[PDB]
Amino acid sequence: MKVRASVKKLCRNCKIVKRDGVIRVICSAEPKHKQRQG
Amino acid sequence: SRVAKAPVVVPAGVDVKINGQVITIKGKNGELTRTLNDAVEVKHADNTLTFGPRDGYADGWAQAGTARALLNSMVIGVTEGFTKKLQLVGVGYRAAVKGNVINLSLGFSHPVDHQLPAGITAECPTQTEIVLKGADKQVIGQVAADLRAYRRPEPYKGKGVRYADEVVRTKEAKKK
Amino acid sequence: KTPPAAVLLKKAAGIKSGSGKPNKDKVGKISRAQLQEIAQTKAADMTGADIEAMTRSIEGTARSMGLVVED
RNA sequence: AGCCAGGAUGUUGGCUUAGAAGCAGCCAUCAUUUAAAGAAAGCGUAAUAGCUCACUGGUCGAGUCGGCCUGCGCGGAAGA
Repeated sequence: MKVRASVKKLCRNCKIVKRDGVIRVICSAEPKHKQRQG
Repeated sequence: SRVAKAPVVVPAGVDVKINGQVITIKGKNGELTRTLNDAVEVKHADNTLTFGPRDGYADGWAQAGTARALLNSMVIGVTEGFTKKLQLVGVGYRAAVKGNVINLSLGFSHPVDHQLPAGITAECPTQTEIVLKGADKQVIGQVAADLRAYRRPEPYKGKGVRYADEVVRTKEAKKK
Repeated sequence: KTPPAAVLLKKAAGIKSGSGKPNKDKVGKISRAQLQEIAQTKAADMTGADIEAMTRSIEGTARSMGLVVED
């Protein structure tokens, strides 16, 4: 798990959210699906 | 936001009074309440309401729908309240909450013994369910969620308090 | 009793599967006479005695199997 | 967008293992009822249940959306 500059693939259960202008990857069923950059 | 224009329709036991600044609320479950309209513009036609911006400001929707969502909860809060089930199913768990005090057996060094903020009342008529009484949707949720931080459910056993809906994503140990 | 038209076609055609590996495995061909032995499997559920009609469902079954209607 | 009824049928298409339960190889990609639902994308477990497309339809009802360029900011960003 890292902040990972590129967002490129998701699942339909992954919400994705924008905070302080930056995108974050987040999913209720997949604790590995975490990114903090974009 | 079409919901900010949706009528709300004030229910029984509630009374609303309106001005060009500040909205005034009375209700049989709440207390005399006023809200300042420092960023929003609100109208009330005897039993039905509408919200918007007081000057544009780009797109106009930034605060008015939030101020409306708050009002559309408040007019229920001040007459009948919100759902009041916070439940236990784990072994050796016991509810003993009373008045402003949270007493709870959850597998820790102390029975919580927490004193709560203002505007909130707690009871447990059964040892398996906590019942929260209040007219504010924010405090009734925030106290149950701040209580969620006391022994957070563990990744492979998932035991703790639930809001009458099971959500914990509890793991299974490696395969096998 | 008699089996379904599909396996009764595999008993008449040079097929061993399935069409298999192209240009290595085979399907053969079946004649109008060889079709009309299989069409008898319809002669008590179809109300008309027309042999052409009861063979149309076999020619359709042959396409559903890649089987060749060739003399 | 939300709320909500239907995601059906020929059919266990056929070969096959282990169940096949849409979610397993390879072969057939056609048909029907209708206002309307693919020989259906996908997840889910060893299997299930569950989640979830597709298409039509019920209610409010006026505007709404996804890319491809361009001026300018946003983060990307760690050193004595």
